[PDB]
Amino acid sequence: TLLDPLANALSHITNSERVGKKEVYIKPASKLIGEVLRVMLENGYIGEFELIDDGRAGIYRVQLIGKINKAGAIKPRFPVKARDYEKWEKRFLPAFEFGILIVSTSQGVMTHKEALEKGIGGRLIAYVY
Amino acid sequence: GDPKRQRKKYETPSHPWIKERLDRERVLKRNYALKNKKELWRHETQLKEFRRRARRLLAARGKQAEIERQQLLQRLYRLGLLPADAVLD
Amino acid sequence: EYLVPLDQYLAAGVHIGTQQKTKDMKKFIYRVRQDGLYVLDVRKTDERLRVAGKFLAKFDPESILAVSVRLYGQRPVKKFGEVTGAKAIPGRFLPGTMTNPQVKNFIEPDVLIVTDPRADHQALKEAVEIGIPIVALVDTENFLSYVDIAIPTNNKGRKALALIYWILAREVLYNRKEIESREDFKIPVEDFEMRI
Amino acid sequence: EIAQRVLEEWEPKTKLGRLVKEGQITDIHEIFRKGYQIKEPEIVDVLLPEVNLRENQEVLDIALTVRMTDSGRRIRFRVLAAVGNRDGYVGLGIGHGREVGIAIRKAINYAKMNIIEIKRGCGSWECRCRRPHSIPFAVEGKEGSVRVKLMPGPRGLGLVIGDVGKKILTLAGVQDVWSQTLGETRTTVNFAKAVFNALYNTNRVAIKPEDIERYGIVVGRAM
Amino acid sequence: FEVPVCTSCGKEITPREHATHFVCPNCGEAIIWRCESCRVLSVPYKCPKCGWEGP
RNA sequence: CGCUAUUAUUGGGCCUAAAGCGUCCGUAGCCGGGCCCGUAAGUCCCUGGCGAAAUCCCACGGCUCAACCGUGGGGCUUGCUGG
RNA sequence: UCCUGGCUGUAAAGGAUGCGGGCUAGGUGUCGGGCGAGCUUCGAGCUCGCCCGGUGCCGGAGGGAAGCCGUUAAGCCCGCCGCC
Ligand SMILES: [Zn+2]
Ligand SMILES: [Zn+2]
Ligand SMILES: [Zn+2]
Repeated sequence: TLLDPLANALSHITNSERVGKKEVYIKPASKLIGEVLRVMLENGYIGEFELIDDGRAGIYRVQLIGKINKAGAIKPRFPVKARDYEKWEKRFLPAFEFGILIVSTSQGVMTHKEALEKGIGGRLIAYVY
Repeated sequence: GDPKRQRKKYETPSHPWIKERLDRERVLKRNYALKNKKELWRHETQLKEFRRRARRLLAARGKQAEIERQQLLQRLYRLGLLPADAVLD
Repeated sequence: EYLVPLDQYLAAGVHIGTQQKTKDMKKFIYRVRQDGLYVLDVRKTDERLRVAGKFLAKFDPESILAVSVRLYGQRPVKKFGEVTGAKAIPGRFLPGTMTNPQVKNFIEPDVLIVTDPRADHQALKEAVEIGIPIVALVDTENFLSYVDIAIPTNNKGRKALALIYWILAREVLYNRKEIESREDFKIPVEDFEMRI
Repeated sequence: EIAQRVLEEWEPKTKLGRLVKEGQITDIHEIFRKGYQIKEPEIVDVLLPEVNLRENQEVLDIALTVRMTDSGRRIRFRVLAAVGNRDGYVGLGIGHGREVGIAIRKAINYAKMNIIEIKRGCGSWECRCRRPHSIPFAVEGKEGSVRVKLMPGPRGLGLVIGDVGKKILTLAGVQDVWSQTLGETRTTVNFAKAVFNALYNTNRVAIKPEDIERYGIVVGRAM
Repeated sequence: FEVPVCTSCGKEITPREHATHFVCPNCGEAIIWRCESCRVLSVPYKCPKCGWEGP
């Protein structure tokens, strides 16, 4: 059945972007999805995501602008130390600074660049480029 | 376990009968008066080691990393291959 | 308001479509009859006709090509040509007119007008290969693929086709300023209709 | 000399050729991202005279083929050729005939007619220079069963790829690259086509203005 | 030089795409660029100045 | 050993080329919807005690240079343990 | 070969395609239920459209060595078993 909703959200975004859609809806919402969309908006891959309240959960309305090539979840959520980000970069991204690796830390969800500035590690969840 | 033997300080080509490489090495051997192929490969291996150290040290974080960087550049200056105002690239 | 009286529109039969439908046409479909016939609205026809008139008037005439494989649309296209300087190919559109310079009647225009993007599919493929906009008359059963400007109207009636091409030519001349007022263009719509 | 010779010893047959002859179009880059059709090799002979030197006209493969009849076997020759400028322009073509010269001529003309722009840069973790000596990011291509993946490399690391890819990339102007492949590479036609499509796919990636400076991206010719 | 961009999607035009460009048939002041995928799939477009909302 | 993505975590295949149990029920195991509170076992950071030497990387020095030997900085020891 | 009570556990037992969930144009048929319009010999009747669920034929983008598949994927993602 439904096991992971973040993966579904990201695959839906990927396909809709591939075929040229303007807006997309993400039916089962979650705070992880909210934070990931926040990071994507900060780094300039989407625009103007909004939360809508049906009595079950939240729905997310997202607008697309034409900047995503591929977006996907990372399973399993590998743990990663502050001195091992290069391996996973070379594995998931096509150039030395091209795209973002999204990391969950005990200080919050952020990009691996900020996590390296702060000098901490965590769990890999998603990648975008 | 097994103890360590001493290993060559030069490498051979992957394929021995490629026309481009043959021509290049023939020209070099003739122009520099080298006895045999083994010398060329020794110098090429020196260069390859320098290049590999550069690639590894490039954009790496650590005091030991910057130490190795400065050591490489100073060794090159002393050997006479680069000037005093030179960068890893 | 309307460029031509609604009575004239409806007597020509421009609001009439087929039984089949499509998702691309839900924009223009206004009602469903009780016999399974889908009916169009004429305001969008008028708006798109004005827009297409402006567009085409922004082009030099002889670099304009019109096509109609259907029998009921051959004479209207010929009159559109005679009246706007455009070229017209009613019969068959020999494959290669736009891609093989070795043929005799080799041309390469700036814009294309088709009566039906399905019947006139050979011409639409070749235009896609040269990079020119496409203006097309579309019915309820038509797709809007490889179509840059669309005009909703019946696509099989002699009177409807004659009226639409009459209006198009008149608007083109009006926007080119070859006439000061529309009423300065009294060529009878009955000169466009096919002769029985 | 050659300019005026080729420009006045030829009468065009298309509107692009007419524009190029009268002089409204002067640079090779003005013909690409508009949906024009190219039917005359003289267009490219004019806007790029470097694709007429023998140093830039590599022939990649010759093959013999057969058709059987109630009498016997009718032989035919297939030729795969490539042409290019070594500063960001390359084309690939095929030609069929009954003799090698006919085949080669037709193939070179089709190659001229099929030319593409590519982007170049550095991209690699290990160089991080802003010189267009490689591709700026990794790309993929396919044709038949052949699947090619090109990755950017550092300077001094020359073209770690098969011979056909070596030649195509050398004519396109790339000097350093890593590769990974799958499928039957012993089909020269499909291997070459997959490399060609991988190169074409440098324009299908969406970039941001920062990346341009970060990677030294160059479209077409440089400086 | 500059690389054109599609009006519906924000992706660059490739050097040999079956794309098209034309002047807006309402205002006459903006150039509409359409790519092959959008043309095939019949993706609608909107002028950045007048908002004519065409096909 | 590599070539070999012909053992495939990275990174392979199962309509017709080798390959979906005849079909279903369910035990262990693996995978599991959204919100709030707590704990801190996994997880991340910092610091203490260990993981012999030789072997491996770098620089300087002594045998003509080198191989070799010496001084110093890193690594290795697949990790354990106190806060 | 049929009937009554048992054993055997095999088939081209084939959609030659394991099961669950999410996404990526549609068109036209037919079975069941429901809603809304109209006709009606007033019948559990006839025609048209829409929603849900089944079951077919076509087909764009896309995929594939190709034959072909193509919202009843042989496409992109999240899982588990069996086999080469
Ligand atoms: Zn570089
Ligand atoms: Zn587009
Ligand atoms: Zn406009």
